[PDB]
Amino acid sequence: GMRTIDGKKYYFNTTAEAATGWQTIDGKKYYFNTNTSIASTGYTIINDKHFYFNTDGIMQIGVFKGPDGFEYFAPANTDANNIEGQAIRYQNRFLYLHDNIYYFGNNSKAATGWVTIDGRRYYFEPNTAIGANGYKIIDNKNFYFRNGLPQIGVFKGPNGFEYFAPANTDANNIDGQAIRYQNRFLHLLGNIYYFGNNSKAVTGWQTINGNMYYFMPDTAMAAAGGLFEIDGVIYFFGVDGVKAPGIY
Amino acid sequence: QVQLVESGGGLAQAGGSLRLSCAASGRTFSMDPMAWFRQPPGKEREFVAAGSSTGRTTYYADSVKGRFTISRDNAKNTVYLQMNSLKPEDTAVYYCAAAPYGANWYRDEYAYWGQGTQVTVSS
Amino acid sequence: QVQLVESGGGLAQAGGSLRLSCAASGRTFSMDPMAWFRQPPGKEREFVAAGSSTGRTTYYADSVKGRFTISRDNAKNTVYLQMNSLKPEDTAVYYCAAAPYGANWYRDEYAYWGQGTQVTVSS
Repeated sequence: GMRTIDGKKYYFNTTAEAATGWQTIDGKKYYFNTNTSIASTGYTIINDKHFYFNTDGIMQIGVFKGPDGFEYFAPANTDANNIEGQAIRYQNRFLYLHDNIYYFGNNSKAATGWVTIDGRRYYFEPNTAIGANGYKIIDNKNFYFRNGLPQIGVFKGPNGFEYFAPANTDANNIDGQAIRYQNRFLHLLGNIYYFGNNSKAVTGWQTINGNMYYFMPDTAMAAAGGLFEIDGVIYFFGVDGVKAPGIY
Repeated sequence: QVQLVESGGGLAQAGGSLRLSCAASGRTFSMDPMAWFRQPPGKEREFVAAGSSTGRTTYYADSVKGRFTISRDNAKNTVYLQMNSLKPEDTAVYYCAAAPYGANWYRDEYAYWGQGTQVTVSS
Repeated sequence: QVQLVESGGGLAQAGGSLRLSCAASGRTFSMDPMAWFRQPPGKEREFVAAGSSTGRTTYYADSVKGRFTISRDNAKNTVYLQMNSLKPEDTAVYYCAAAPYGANWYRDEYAYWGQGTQVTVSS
């Protein structure tokens, strides 16, 4: 008897009375307000304990925002014999759910934005509290994240490959911040890159100083130090990435 | 109330294989990473393997890398350690653990620990 | 703010040795090739040695090959030049350099340079 009357969910048991209280309907938990019989949605207080329901009234388990920030709405019996879905004390530690990472502070709220934990700087997405992954622009600075940690190196963004550099490489950049790096080679950890006028690493076939190079489309690293098959054709590249004339 | 119970341990011979199970009860672990540690004779407990609930993130200690694989059955609240190419040096008390709270899963910072089970690899 | 500071210079004699160090501060050079150049009296600066951050790839000027060894300690953010079997022709100001931006490590195109230290080898 689930019907959406005026944008509000009620459940009639087949009774002039719409159900109230905790209801499990088709393996999903709902709470119908005892005054109005409406299915709770969003952050909800029930008997002085805190729960979270999605817009359909389905009780959620995980990390969701209430008026005091992101709380861990935990499986039953995670802390202090909590009932299923109830927000719990969870202090000064990481939380791992599925493939997501959170960090919880002294207030049992998940960190959002930039935070330092054991001398490492992390970024957790303000919208979800989930560890940042992939390319990100924050306060006009470009970063490339993995598991909440800014990565250092050359990675593909929406405008091509950027140099996400160690701190203080250019214009007092922050660790992992993309930097201006124009019309120059970058030699980084046994790999070679060439950066054009827009500070992006070039890819594919290039002629630089009269020498030919091929920069791998997936990494922007020069083919170097051996024979490489490119588009069904074997070429030979010097240790410096310079292509030797001929086919092999 | 919460308990992790290892089973499937005991004797095996070098080059052979064994699968350990760890069944969790008292709460659902279907979102939590689960892991294995081992305490070799006369040595400190050490990390073996850990993995997320989806299996998409897994780590292995250098000593078991390419011989042991971790897997789960979430409906059964259970984690497995498939041990292949067993060596005498794999002899140890094997512990499962769940819901790590440290900066990485190699660190022995886990909300829940099993009872440990003996694995003895001979010859 | 970023500085490369050479040390280990002095007066030594033919057949002897010196060991130069170059301590970097202000940024980490642990991914960058680092190199040594020298300026002999009345002559231009010339390449001496270069190497990768892992030390797996090193290059030497013909004149010093076999006698000089470049090495690094990434944890200390420092590069070294072990100078054995010294010759009078090794007399020069020695400069450390870091983060080459030219096509190869031989070209004197490096993002950072030290201020140099005197090495003198008497007959």
